Amino acid sequence: MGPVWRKHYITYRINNYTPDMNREDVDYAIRKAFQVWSNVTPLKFSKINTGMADILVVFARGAHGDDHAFDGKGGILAHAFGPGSGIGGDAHFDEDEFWTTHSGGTNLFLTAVHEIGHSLGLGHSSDPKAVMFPTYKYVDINTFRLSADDIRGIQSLYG
Ligand SMILES: NC(=O)[C@H](CCC(=O)O)NC(=O)[C@H](CCC(=O)O)NC(=O)CCc1ccc(-c2ccccc2)cc1
Ligand SMILES: [Ca+2]
Ligand SMILES: [Ca+2]
Ligand SMILES: [Ca+2]
Ligand SMILES: [Zn+2]
Ligand SMILES: [Zn+2]
Repeated sequence: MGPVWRKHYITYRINNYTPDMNREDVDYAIRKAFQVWSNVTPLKFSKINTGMADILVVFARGAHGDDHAFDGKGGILAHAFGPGSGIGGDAHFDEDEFWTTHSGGTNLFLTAVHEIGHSLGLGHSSDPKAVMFPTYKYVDINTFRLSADDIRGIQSLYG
């Protein structure tokens, strides 16, 4: 068992916004992504616009100040740090991708569900139905659901 948050109230802040999408659409994607995980754990997430958030959400390009440099369009879409102070928990999205609300480019909501998985302490899954599977492939946003493996994983960490 890797690191977990030692509390059930977790804040997040959106550090900056991709110009690919409407600001409102980014907020919505991120809030809905947290809700996916809140729905199956005791965890609650609140957005703050100021103060010290646990999970910072960042859009950045290439070498962006950590040891997980991005690679331009394609390849790595995002990465996130597991639970911990400071950079711990933070989720970084590669601005060289084209973020969308839909099936074109890279869907932000789906990517955020996967990354928040990491921010909460999950690693990758070999279950092809799992949101924690290593590779992205668009699935209908309206019928999207965590797989049994994702739920097992997160319930083993919290609750
Ligand atoms: N399929 C790919 O290879 C895409 C390219 C973009 C595309 O094909 O549209 N890149 C990626 O998949 C890279 C690969 C990194 C590697 O190991 O080197 N992975 C990442 O960047 C991890 C982020 C990630 C993984 C899975 C999902 C997802 C989406 C819907 C349902 C279930 C899971 C969302 C986000
Ligand atoms: Ca943090
Ligand atoms: Ca990339
Ligand atoms: Ca972009
Ligand atoms: Zn980073
Ligand atoms: Zn991942």
